[PDB]
Amino acid sequence: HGAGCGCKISPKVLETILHSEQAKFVDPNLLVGNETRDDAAVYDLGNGTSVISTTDFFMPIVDNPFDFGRIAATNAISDIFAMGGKPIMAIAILGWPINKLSPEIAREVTEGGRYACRQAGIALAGGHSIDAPEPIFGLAVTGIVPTERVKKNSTAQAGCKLFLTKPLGIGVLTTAEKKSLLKPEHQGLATEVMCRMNIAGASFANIEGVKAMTDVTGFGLLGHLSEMCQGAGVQARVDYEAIPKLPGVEEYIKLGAVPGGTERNFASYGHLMGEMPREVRDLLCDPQTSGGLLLAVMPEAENEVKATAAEFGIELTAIGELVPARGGRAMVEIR
Amino acid sequence: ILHSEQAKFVDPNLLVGNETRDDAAVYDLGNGTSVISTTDFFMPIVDNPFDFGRIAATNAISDIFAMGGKPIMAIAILGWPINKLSPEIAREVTEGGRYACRQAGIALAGGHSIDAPEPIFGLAVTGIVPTERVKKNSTAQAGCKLFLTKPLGIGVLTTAEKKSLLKPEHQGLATEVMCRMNIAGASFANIEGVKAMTDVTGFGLLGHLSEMCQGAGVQARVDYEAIPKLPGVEEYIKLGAVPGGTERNFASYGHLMGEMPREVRDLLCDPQTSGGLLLAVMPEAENEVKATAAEFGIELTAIGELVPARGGRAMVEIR
Ligand SMILES: [Mg+2]
Ligand SMILES: [Mg+2]
Repeated sequence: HGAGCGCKISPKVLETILHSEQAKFVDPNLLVGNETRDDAAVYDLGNGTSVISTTDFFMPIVDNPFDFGRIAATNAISDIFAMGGKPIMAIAILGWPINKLSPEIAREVTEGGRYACRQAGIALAGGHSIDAPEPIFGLAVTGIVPTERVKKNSTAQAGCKLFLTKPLGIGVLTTAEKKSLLKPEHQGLATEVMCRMNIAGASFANIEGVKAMTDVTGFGLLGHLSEMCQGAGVQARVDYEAIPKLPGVEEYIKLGAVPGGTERNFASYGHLMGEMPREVRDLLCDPQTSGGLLLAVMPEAENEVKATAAEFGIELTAIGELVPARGGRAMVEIR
Repeated sequence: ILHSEQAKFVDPNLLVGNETRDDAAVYDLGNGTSVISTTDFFMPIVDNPFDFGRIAATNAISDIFAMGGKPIMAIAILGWPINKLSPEIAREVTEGGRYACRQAGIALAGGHSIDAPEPIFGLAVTGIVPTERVKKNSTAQAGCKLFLTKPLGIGVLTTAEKKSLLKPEHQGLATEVMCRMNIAGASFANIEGVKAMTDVTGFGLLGHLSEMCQGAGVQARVDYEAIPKLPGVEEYIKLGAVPGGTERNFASYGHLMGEMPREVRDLLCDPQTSGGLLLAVMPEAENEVKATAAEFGIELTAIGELVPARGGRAMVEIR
């Protein structure tokens, strides 16, 4: 009943570079997981177990309060799964304009959060809330991961196949909802895609063959895959059609619903990409709120993994491969 | 105000603190170690950006100490009117936060930020405690003596400075008091006889005390004289200097308290942003608690006691 209060959901609002640069520097340690550019902190307990701490929150992406809460919680929890961790708890983060919106609605948002948490196997353990001019919801999530998984960090490798657990286009569908979103299966499909919890990541990390694992969110596929190629000093080749896509995204893109986030993404990652046709570019730069997992996996597993994806029923999309860096070739090139 | 969690239904363990209200969530790994998570965030409570950062952070970490935990991580919560206030102001607040974090022996590790019409800053903080050493706010028992680790009167000083009623001798005291870290909590956790512990923040001493009593099914008797107060907080309360949050507090729990005069009421219900630890301690451990507190430069005398419930919830040996 109101993604109407946000307002302006892109892209100077969520994690504005400017602000994002405030991680700073340091090395007193036990803290192995975020001192620099990272989106999560990780602390080694020394017994072979590390605690993960991660936070994310935003303004309403959808009009339905329950769904908004589910999605935001799902997105916040994804960060633990994408490092191959297990969430053990979560606490709510809520700003709400009480002089404007009733506490009933706010409760709906929170119940959404609680639902998404239950899907992750945890409880929403309370939280903190304040009066704010614009609604803000998210979580601070805590997790555990074996210390070996973080301390030995692949580093994907040349020869790796590239896999995607969710189709792309979330940004464009939500943008198409601004107006021109059509009634057909373009109703609620983006919500359903966002609310798929990345729970299988925790299992994917128990495999050696998979060299790199990240979640594709907000930097878009271009940004996340480019980041995966930056470490490992390797380039990427992607089949642009193998690429799982939401129903009717290209129609919405060529008809013009592209969030400003994609532009911000192109300004950041565009030089790493070949010169590309506008619609394709808008697809690759599309921020994915609560997107899926990008996997860099090699053959000795092409199936072991695959199995697993099947066990969680996600299975699964091959979009391309990783090649050793060669000259004159783009870091990520599209075919 | 909020109440927005719980709920209808539920999921369970090994969540130890939750969900009624304790200061922080705690989860039991079966290895003798529990993990604590808490978050807190605010709109600016002072002019100085750096000190605002310092204070919001101190307040957020306080809840780990109230559980008797040791802080390990902190992550920033920030929202900022990028078209209104400068990013350099933001870095100053953040720097306040990093400094406070360092005072708790931890790094401020990244965070999340958004554009928000009004400035908001706080932390999500993570801590650890041996499982059997957790100190909930609800586990007190009759016979306990009460202790308080910071003197009262923060709100009255903040509003006296806001109303230009602050005497020159008192400049910046409230800020220094606020920025004192509740680190002693992590040591009180080692005392078997410390039955319960919480922090006094903004709900007022009487509010948090009421939470202890409700939680434990007991009642309290407090001695107004014995309660540590900030210099000229009494005098500043007379012709206050009595912030609007105070009457919100007395509206909330006032029906649970005995008769007390205007000024007394106003001091005891006064919001303390980032205030002291409030402890319930069995007589056998009193000594240890006082000596442990002494290590951290805190001199302690009982402010009252916990008795079996009969009459009104908290009574003041008023004055
Ligand atoms: Mg992520
Ligand atoms: Mg507290």
